Amino acid sequence: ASVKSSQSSPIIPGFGGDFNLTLLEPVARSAIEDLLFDKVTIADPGYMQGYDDCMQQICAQYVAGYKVLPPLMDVNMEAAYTSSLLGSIAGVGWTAGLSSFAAIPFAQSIFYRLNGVGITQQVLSENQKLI
Amino acid sequence: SSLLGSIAGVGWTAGLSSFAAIPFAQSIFYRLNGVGITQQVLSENQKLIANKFNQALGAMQTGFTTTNEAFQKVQDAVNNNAQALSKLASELSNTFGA
Amino acid sequence: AQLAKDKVNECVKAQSKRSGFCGQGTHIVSFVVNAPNGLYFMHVGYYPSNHIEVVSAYGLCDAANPTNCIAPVNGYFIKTNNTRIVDEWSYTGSSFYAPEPITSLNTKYVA
Amino acid sequence: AQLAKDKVNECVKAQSKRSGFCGQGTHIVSFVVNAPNGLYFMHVGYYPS
Amino acid sequence: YSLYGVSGRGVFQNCTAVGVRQQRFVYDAYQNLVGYYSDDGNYYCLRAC
Amino acid sequence: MRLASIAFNHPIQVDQLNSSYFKLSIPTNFSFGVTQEYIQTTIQK
Repeated sequence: ASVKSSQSSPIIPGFGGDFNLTLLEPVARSAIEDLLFDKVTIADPGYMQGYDDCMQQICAQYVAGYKVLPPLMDVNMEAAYTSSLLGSIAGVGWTAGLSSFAAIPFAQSIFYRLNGVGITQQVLSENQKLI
Repeated sequence: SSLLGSIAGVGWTAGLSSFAAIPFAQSIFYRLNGVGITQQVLSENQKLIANKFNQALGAMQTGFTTTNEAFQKVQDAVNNNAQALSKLASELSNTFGA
Repeated sequence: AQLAKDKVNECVKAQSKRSGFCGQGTHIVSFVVNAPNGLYFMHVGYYPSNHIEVVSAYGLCDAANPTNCIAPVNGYFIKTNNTRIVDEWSYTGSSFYAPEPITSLNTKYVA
Repeated sequence: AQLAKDKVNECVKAQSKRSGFCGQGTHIVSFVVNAPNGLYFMHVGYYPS
Repeated sequence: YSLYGVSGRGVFQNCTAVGVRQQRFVYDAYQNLVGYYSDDGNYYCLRAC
Repeated sequence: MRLASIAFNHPIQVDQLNSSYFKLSIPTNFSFGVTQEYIQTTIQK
């Protein structure tokens, strides 16, 4: 609730031209998020397929005993928060106030974010990009 | 209470702390001019805001119990240390041993 | 408690141009009262709630090319080029709402 | 987690004109993805060299 | 005091009026007795030292 | 009883325009004010 609040772009396959963003959802748990969920080794969880799937054979549902509760949010919805957060990266990163804004393309958001503290003004980002 | 006194003048700023005595209304028109970056023509025409500010503080008067944590955090604190002190000391004595 | 000292020196004296900590909205005032065992804050924040999607630029130019945009909030709307931005809308001809940076692409208005 | 809320409201929305926290260099963009149990940041910083 | 099978050290007062009144103590959710009975027949509610 | 609602999220998504202009979601009403959090400072000693 202190993440989202306002206001996405929304998620279109072209974010920034041309900044190849992996953080797009392919469609729901984007690609870099898929990398750091595949490479992390979790033997868990079971939600009406993993209990039975372990019954076909961690034991949060077999000693009982201990028991793991689900994390309040389905993965598609945490993905929805952070995907609207990726939507608000461009316009909210402007700012001029948090949060009552905006819809600006991601490329121009990094030329103003880059104009800001890497204080190279407009003649360098014009000539050239690629960056 | 001296902190509430310094809300208006210290909320100006221009340095903490070597200032000031400015009325509270003008302190919220500069604090409001700042980040809710509505400049002077809106706060001139109009105020009342004042009745919306006072309406906000009015619902801030009425609402403490029970569905308004922070307040349940406060009684989580008083019930925390009162629970630990008295209730843990009631477990410590009467009874523990064999 | 060191956090509370960080909340008094930031959110209570100054404004503090930062998000929550100074909870939920562009923060305006904050008040301190002594609670049991702790402090207690009455952070008075802004809450927008009636959003109207309007159109930018990004600035202006002419035959000669010095620019505008922004002191500090965006745009430069249309009807005709007006500027009450965050939060409400919309101002007059700018005259003090404009730094004058270098020109950019999408020429003459001035994106 | 309150630190993560302080890293989302500072480094992710705004820029944030501050050093690490927004790790190692004059910070430019930062991205958030849900990791196991936590968030995960992809802070895009400058590196002069 | 030193009552029937129970020891203890207390300050009896003529209090009112909570109990069973047929068997003759009253506890408060612990081992302690708060505390009247036994006197004949009144409410001498006890306290800690 | 009457389970299973899925009430998320939903932010008021401004749409991204294409050309030199770009849409923006400025509001109209102030609507201030909240009580906010306790910060605990101590124990009982």
